[PDB]
Amino acid sequence: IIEPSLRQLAQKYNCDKMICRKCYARLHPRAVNCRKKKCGHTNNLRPKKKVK
Amino acid sequence: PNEIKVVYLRCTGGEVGATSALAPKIGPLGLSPKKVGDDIAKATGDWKGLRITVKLTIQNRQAQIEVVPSASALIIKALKEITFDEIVNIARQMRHRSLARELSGTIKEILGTAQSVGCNVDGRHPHDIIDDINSGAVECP
Amino acid sequence: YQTFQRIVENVNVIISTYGEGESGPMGNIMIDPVLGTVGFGSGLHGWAFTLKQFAEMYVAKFAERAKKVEDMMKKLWGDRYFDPANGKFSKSATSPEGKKLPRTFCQLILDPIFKVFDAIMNFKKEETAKLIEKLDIKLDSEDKDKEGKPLLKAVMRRWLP
Amino acid sequence: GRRPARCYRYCKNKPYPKSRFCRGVPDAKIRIFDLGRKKAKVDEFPLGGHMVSDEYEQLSSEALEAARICANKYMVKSCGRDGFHMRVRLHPFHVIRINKMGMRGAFGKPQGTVARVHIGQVIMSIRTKLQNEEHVIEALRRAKFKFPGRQKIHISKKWGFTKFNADEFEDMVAKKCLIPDGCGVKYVPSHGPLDKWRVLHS
Amino acid sequence: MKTILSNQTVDIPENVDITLKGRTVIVKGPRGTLRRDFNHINVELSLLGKKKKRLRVDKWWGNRKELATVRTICSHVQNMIKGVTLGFRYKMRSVYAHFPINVVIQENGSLVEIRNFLGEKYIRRVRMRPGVACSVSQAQKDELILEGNDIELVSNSAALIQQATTVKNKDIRKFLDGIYVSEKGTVQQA
Amino acid sequence: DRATWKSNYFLKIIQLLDDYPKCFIVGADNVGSKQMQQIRMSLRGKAVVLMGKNTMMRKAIRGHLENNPALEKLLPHIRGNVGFVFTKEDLTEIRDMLLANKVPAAARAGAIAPCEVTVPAQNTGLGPEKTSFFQALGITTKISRGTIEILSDVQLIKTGDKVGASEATLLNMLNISPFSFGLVIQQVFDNGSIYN
RNA sequence: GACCCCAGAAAAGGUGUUGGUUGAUAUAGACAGCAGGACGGUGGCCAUGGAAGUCGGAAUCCGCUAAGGAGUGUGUAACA
Ligand SMILES: [Mg+2]
Ligand SMILES: [Mg+2]
Ligand SMILES: [Mg+2]
Ligand SMILES: [Mg+2]
Ligand SMILES: [Zn+2]
Repeated sequence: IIEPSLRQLAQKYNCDKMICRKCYARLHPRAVNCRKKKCGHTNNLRPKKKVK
Repeated sequence: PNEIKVVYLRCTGGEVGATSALAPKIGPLGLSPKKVGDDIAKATGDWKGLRITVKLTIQNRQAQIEVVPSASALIIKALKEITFDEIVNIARQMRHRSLARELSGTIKEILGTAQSVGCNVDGRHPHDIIDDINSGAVECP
Repeated sequence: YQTFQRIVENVNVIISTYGEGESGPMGNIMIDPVLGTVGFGSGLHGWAFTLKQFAEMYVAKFAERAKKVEDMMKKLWGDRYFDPANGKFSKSATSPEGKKLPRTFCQLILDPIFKVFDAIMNFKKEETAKLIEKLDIKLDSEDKDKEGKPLLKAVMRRWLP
Repeated sequence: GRRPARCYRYCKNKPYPKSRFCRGVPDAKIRIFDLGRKKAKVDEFPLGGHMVSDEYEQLSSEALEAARICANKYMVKSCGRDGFHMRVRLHPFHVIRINKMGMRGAFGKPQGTVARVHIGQVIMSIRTKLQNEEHVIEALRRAKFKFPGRQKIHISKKWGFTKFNADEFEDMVAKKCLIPDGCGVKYVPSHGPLDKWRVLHS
Repeated sequence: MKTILSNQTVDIPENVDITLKGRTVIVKGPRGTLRRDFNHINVELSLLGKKKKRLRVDKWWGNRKELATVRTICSHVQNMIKGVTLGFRYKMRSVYAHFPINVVIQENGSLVEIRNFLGEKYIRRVRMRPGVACSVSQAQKDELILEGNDIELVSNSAALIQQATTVKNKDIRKFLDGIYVSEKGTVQQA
Repeated sequence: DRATWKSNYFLKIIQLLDDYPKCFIVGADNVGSKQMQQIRMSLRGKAVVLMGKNTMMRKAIRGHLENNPALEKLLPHIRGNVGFVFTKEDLTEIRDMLLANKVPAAARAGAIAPCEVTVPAQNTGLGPEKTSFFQALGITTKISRGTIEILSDVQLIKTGDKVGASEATLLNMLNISPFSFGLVIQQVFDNGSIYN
């Protein structure tokens, strides 16, 4: 029953992000390369899946 | 509201069907027609077109005048059973002529291109007509 | 008040769209707090109320008994506002000076309940004392010694069965 | 059922083709070497793209088949089923043996076929429309992952699969130094009988 | 490749006054003082005019790794300037699905008290950075106003509150509740 | 085709600006293409509306019109989203005819609202399934005659604020026209002259 | 990381930095940002339980145009 304006506010920090395909790292929505060296800064990124 | 205004459209025509028509889902909005109104709804919209025949219906208390918006592919498929050069011209005459048109060569081109699905005048697809538009290009006004 | 309005609106909208038997064969069926068809309370805490009891007691503190309380029944619900400093109702959303006032439902129904709940819940002993006599509720056994939520359990039940 | 390709990667065994001495050889995995429009004449496909392999290794027959399929799926999907012709320019002629389970009489029996490549040698060829160059490079780039070694993509200066350069191809065809038939062209030297010059050029 | 020189300049308003002690910038704006040393980098800092008061940094043979620090310093100095003329105010709302999040602001706005987060009995106490004061606003139903002069301290304290209310072992695409930064503005709105 | 198109626009602005001596400098505000589509048609009998990049205009009528000066006064005026309406008839008529051709624009989500609109207490006529929209904005509505009813007139949107996403769609269903605006003239031109 | 034999590594990746090749855009104002518009025939044809630009088979036009794909993705049962 969260009001939608605060609902979008929370999704900005919890849901709207990109995930590295090699190390599952949570990256900002505009990320093109993973920031972690454990995967070698791979560009294999995917959006975080929605609950819809 | 014009003593009734239940303007909604419907995408059936040709064969009456009635039950095969989507009218039961669209019936409650007017609350007038029901099954008897549906039967008279297809009566005038029986022929021309014999096809999808999308119509915009203006209400008449219980009756419903079935004026059909002259859709391009609707009239093209209705006429096609083929030159129809003058017939495509009259088909390009009665409809509203908005088209974001400027002249009569424009509408001859735009309506000419819409009928690519069902060819055009005898042995030529309706695109090589579009380039050299001179014959009757100003015959409507 | 908002969530109460949302629910009754949600109940009314679903009554009308499927209950096609509107004014006609059974008349108007939709529930309405002003009509008295909706009540508030909590079965766990054994206390409940509706707009009648508050309107009935406000007149008592204020045959013919029926007509006068149904008009105040109307005043309690809705967007009608009440000014405490003026000590009267008002349809304007703001006072003549410019002080916006609470609506009538929250002002004269919920405030005493909110005052009752907060006083007992926070163990403000003197406030419970002044409240019970201002509310004129009979004191039975086993509550003069037990405080807190069980006391709130008792005073609400006794005041509003 | 098949050993890793690393066991037969290197050309170290003195070419051993299927012959009257090497009998009982199983059939190679790759039987088709030309795909796409093998009938396009010479002109609609002037762009030729090659996969040259800069390593002296041998590629197996199943790898050649796998890369051919991989290039066919992409070229059909992107350029269309009729917009390209593919030619695998490698044939798995060398036969590799296996000594099945000690070292006495260790000469193995045939088990598969490989193709031996050199530093400069095309593995695959694609001819297509000119505007499909990016699609050809990508299709070759993907098929390169199916081979053990390192390979390069090269857009050849020659017209399609023809051995003559694309810039001068049109004008010798114009003056009839080349006549087109089939997928390629016929060179016409000016040193035959004169009657054959006059059935041409007329 | 080493550039001959990479430099850029920042303007200093009339009200705020900047003094230099080596690579240590001190700002004396109306809302207090801000001081920050930069001796971890090798640049030169200079005040240019006496009337327009321009602060200039140079790099003098840096590669692109340390060329990036020229505008990092100037951005920090601008943050110092804005922090002493307008201050930093980080409004942040508390969103909850079912359980209201009760925040109690203890002594002089330096300690905040997150009570009913997801209906747990554990009280979360987070201490604001020195020079950062948090408060409960009266304009909105539930949101924290933490103001200050240092953006690094104010934003870090806002991060302390946000990371304190983190849902564990649940689907965080649901259970979206917590306290998050809504807007980052200033004071005096000028 | 980029070089051809850019040159063609140079020819178009050249051979049309030679013909029409009267012009208005007109700004393209939040103006839909469909509603520009009809004004172009609506003025098609009287004038012609042409514009493009303001840099395109600036280089067009500064370097190729040394033959006919007095259009240099257009140079400091063609700024921002600006346009030319090229007319041959009297300026006053096409002025009010432009003002007469206004559009009842809807409310797009994210757009600012310079005008104030507030829904009164009337029977909307909408079915008993759209209550949840009035729930989202806090309007207390009980249904009468099988139709949604606004009990008391409630403020809808104030000037100079952001339209809510659920708010903007609500105005569409109510069919009530929100803030609406279209083509607006700024300056005028006739043989080296400027007015309001 | 650190020296023939030699005592340890591959395919494959990096928006970490350095050099190189090739191509392209850009005062007729690029790039990136912030802000507008992003239309009609046409809910284009055949498939349909409903497929309206976006599950698919094909076709790939016209007019207004500064420009707008008979559609890049999200989204819907379809819309929106
Ligand atoms: Mg093994
Ligand atoms: Mg050997
Ligand atoms: Mg910045
Ligand atoms: Mg779990
Ligand atoms: Zn990663």
